[PDB]
Amino acid sequence: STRPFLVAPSIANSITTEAPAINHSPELANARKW
Amino acid sequence: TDTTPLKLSNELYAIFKIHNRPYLVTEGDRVILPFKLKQAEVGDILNMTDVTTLGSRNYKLVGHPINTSLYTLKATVVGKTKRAFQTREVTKRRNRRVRHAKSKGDLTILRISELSMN
Amino acid sequence: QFGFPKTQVTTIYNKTKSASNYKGYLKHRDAPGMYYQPSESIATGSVNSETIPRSFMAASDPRRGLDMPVQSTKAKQCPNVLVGKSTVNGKTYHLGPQEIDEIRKLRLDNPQKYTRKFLAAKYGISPLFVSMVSKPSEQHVQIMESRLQEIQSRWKEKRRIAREDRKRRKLLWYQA
Amino acid sequence: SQKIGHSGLAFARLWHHVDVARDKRTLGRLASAIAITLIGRHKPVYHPSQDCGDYVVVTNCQKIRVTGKKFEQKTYWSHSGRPGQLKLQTMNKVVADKGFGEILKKAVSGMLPKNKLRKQRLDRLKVFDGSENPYKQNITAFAHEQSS
Amino acid sequence: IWTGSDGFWRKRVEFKARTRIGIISHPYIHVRCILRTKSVTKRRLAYEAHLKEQKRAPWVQLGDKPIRGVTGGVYKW
Amino acid sequence: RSIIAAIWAVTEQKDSQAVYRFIDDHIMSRKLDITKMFQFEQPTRELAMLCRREGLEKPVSKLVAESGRLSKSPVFIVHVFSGEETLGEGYGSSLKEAKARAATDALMKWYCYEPLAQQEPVIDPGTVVV
Amino acid sequence: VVKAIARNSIGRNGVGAFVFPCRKITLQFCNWGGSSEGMRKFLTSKRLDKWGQEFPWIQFEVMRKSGHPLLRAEYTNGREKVICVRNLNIDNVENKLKLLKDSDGDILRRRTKNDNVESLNSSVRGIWSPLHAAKRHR
RNA sequence: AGUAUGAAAAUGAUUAUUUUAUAAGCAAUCAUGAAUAUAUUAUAUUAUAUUAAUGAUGUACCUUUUGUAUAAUGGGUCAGC
RNA sequence: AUUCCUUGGAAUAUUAUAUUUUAAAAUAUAAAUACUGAAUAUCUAAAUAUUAUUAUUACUAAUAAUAAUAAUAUGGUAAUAGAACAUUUAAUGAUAAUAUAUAUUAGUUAUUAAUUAAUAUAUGUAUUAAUUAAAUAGAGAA
Ligand SMILES: [Mg+2]
Ligand SMILES: [Mg+2]
Ligand SMILES: [Mg+2]
Ligand SMILES: [Mg+2]
Ligand SMILES: [Mg+2]
Ligand SMILES: [Mg+2]
Ligand SMILES: [Mg+2]
Ligand SMILES: [Mg+2]
Ligand SMILES: [Mg+2]
Ligand SMILES: [Mg+2]
Ligand SMILES: [Mg+2]
Ligand SMILES: [Mg+2]
Ligand SMILES: [Mg+2]
Repeated sequence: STRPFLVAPSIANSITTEAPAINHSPELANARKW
Repeated sequence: TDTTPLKLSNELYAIFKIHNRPYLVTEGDRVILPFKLKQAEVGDILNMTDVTTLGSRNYKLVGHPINTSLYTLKATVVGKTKRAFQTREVTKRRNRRVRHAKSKGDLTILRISELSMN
Repeated sequence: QFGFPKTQVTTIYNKTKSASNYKGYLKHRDAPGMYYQPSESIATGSVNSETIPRSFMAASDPRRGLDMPVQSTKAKQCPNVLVGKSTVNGKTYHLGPQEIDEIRKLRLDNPQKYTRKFLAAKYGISPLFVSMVSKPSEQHVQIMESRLQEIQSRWKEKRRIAREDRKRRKLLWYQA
Repeated sequence: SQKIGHSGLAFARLWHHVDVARDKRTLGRLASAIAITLIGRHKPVYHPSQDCGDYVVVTNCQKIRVTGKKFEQKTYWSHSGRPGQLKLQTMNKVVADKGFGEILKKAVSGMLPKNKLRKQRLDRLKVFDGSENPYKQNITAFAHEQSS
Repeated sequence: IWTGSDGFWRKRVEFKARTRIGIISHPYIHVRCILRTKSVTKRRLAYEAHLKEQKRAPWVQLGDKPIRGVTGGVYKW
Repeated sequence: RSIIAAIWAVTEQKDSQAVYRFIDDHIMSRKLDITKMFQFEQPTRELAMLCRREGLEKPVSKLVAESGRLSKSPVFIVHVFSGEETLGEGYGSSLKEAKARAATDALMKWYCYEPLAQQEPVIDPGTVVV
Repeated sequence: VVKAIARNSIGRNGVGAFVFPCRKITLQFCNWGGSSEGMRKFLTSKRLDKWGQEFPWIQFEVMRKSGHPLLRAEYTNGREKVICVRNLNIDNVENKLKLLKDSDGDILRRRTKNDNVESLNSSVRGIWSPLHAAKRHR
């Protein structure tokens, strides 16, 4: 019951990384607010 | 030079050069040469004695005038007509006189009748 | 086989940055002789002899022995796409005549209770096969048709047009 | 003759992927490379009267390489119409605000031809500071590449 | 339905302060209309529209968009 | 037609093939792309039938390359394999479409086969029927 | 199932036989009218006969009409060139005639840079594909 | 300021075809898709015509000046003289 | 590509390809002429003028008309020189409503012009073709 899917080697082998804190993020803005 | 896979194919193209101008054709095409031929008249046939490249989908013979022995590529002359008339207007920037430069260059039309391996 | 040198369609200029420029190609010239230039292209609409598979050539044609409908891809790796369950696990002819008759009878009787899917589930067999076997009560069919019509009517303008376009596309995609 | 045939695949927009973690080109160079892809100059069917460029997904943009002291010292500018409202922001500041992706995008924009198509081409480029993204599925991938 | 200018508009001088002179003109027009029928003409145009729609080629995703430009007498592929 | 007939009449004995040659020069010289003549109902089934008829493993469509899934215009490349021999490449904006195209291609290949003059006149087993 | 969608064959003038494009030429002149003097001379001078001898697949009509002198020529495709040879002399008229004969009937038209070949044959090699390229992009 | 006639232009309204609501500059030229119209040889994978997708190129014209896109002269447009 | 000797050759190296052998090793081939870049030059045709050679056509034939071959020349304000066309009038002047004149559209001829076809309006019909003579003879510039 599988579907015909492929995947690029460039995207498979890409090590996981977290995106850092953007100041124009809502979350960050919340912190800033008074 | 083993020329069997060109022999065996059904579709075949050639890159013949008239006066060094390369034209890439198959059989049944109409080549519009941008000049008037004096050697050939209408209805005459030209055997191309300069063919840079013959090619199938996957193989291609090449060479500076490759032997006339190997192929037969012959075009028939259909038309000698001119390309449309134009008057490009020549003038400077504070001078009232204009020089009308007329242009109606001439064309020779061929039809690639035969294109085969020999 | 042939032991020809193989080449890309070369440009004297940088391919990455200037592939569309004809002049470069013209400028390039290669040493006289034969060459192998694999077509940088799919063979979908084509009818070229160097495109036809060996299995579809007659057992006599010299092109069979030659090597230019290349098997570049390998079937082991490629995932099955939009395939029926009978292909993955071979077809079965287990179902007898009596059973078939029974199925037909059921279909005739109550289509909404004994729908194709249900039948398939019951007899370990394809819905398509069931359909082939047995016609449902014509009343049911009529009802279905009516429903379909109603649905169509319920469409907006844009949707109808879209549908039409889709249909056209479908039609086109069997031309090749 | 050559132009005749089924040309649908040629003008198909491929999605390309560049992992900036695994690419050692410095910012500007990378941007330049991307620009070509966006324009569609890489393909032999390109004609300047046509947007035929591919999609580029950049991921791990946080690990982009910038040389010298440019991170601190390189200043991006923005002016409203109003005199005295010149904003000058250092690259680092910009990164903190929006991200490395923005930086990359700016470069790409600068690279690109300045005409109608520009904006579309720019928008084709999708950038992400970290690894994760929503386009993972649609990057071009062959069946023979599936050994990994 | 439309407006034409009718014939002979009479220009009058309109004296303003200091020695200044305007020229007032009194315009006269005519309205002409053409009334057709919803039964025939409108129906016909609707039909035409429908035909046009039918003709319209579909938007294909990988449509065979012609390779615009001259070839050059040389294969790029 | 009459002209042709006349020609035949005059050259029935001295050069029998002359008429035919003339026809070839005039009537058979005209371009017709045979690829543009076809239109298939559901080609996959037909292809399968053909395979069955011949000595071929059942045809299976398989994904060769894929790009731009989750987009307005994707590209899927599917080949129709018979064991190992690829029987028809097919591109498409959808998977289904691609599959269909592959089948059509295969059918075209089967039909429009053009053998050489050096071959011994090939005679087909008619058309596939399903 | 296979269904046939109709089509027709396209004529390629020169591939099998070659039909000569020009079919009729009508030398039109006037007895009275100085503009038609050269034409008259041409008609007189056995040149016409010579031309006929040369090119028997094309027929020469010779009309008498009150206006300026003409060389209306009729071609296979259907189109008709017409050259008014007002006030020309014999040689110029002959040249005009030659020009008429040489041309195929087709209409004049601006060509772009390097638009040489005109085929109705599908490319021998395929149209390039990004997925079937020898070199992948990056 | 004769009488007939008047598809001469400028100018107004309207209808059709087409292009146009993310786009910036003598409004054209060249390239180049697409849409529409006509065509009694479109046999078509046709030809012309119309049309501001899109791309490139492109400082109105005259006068007078060492020199003008000039923010120097002159012209509201057309018809007649 | 790098090195040596005197545009060249050689060696070395690199890249690419092919073949053999066990992703390597051996053999052969090719590439090394960087490329873009003008309305420059050449080639490829066309026009005009001159110089020098021709060929065809027709009774200053040592000419004219047309066509070749080789060469040289063909930006241009003020200005000089040469050649044409449109318009109108006078001299000579067939012809004809299937004709003509004017207009619109699409063709044609190296095209400010004329001609062809279709269409619309006149008009029992050209100061018509052509050669002369002349001009209130050509307008985005006051
Ligand atoms: Mg000046
Ligand atoms: Mg000027
Ligand atoms: Mg470049
Ligand atoms: Mg009135
Ligand atoms: Mg007052
Ligand atoms: Mg007023
Ligand atoms: Mg200036
Ligand atoms: Mg003023
Ligand atoms: Mg020059
Ligand atoms: Mg001069
Ligand atoms: Mg005057
Ligand atoms: Mg005026
Ligand atoms: Mg003027």
